[PDB]
Amino acid sequence: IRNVDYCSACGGRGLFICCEGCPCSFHLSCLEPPLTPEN
Amino acid sequence: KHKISVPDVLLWLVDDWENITKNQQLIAIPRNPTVRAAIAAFRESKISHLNNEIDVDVFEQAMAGLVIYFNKCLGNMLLYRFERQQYLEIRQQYPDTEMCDLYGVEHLIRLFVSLPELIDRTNMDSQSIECLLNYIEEFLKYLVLHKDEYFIKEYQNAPP
Ligand SMILES: [Zn+2]
Ligand SMILES: [Zn+2]
Repeated sequence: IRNVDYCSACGGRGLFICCEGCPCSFHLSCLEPPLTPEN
Repeated sequence: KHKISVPDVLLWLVDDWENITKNQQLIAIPRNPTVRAAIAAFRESKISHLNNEIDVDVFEQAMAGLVIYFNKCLGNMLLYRFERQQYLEIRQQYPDTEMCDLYGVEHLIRLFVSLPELIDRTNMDSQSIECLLNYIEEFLKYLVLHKDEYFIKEYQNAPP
């Protein structure tokens, strides 16, 4: 379940929303809802 | 299926690559003209020339699918990741306008240039891919024919 450090959509660093089904951690801005903590 | 013909002016795309990434800049994305205002131009450009019912039906289907397709792709896989925080900036200004009417045709041609690598992920038949790539390359040619008022002329060196 070890989420890899770098981004799952571009390769950057920072805090990303974890995923359990896959260790994919996309940037909070690199989703396709473009969202800040709103939702 | 594998190939397009990007005419040797869109020297622009790779420049688009540099500024956003190295020579740090940005595109503020309330835009006029928008994508939807140019498809509906080229359509009206070419559809006056198609002869049979087959041609006009397939052209209409492709164009409607293209506005909707740019809509559904523009968010998740069409931005350089520096126009990403700014995408969040713009997503709060207009909440009641579809993404197919805020960007000029400079992201659309990114779609045009990366389309074949996406049709090499689906099991289309030869005539689907043939007519599709024919239409989008004709669109690229029409765009280089009129790039006066369509492409931007400056970049917005913006804060993070
Ligand atoms: Zn995943
Ligand atoms: Zn990211």
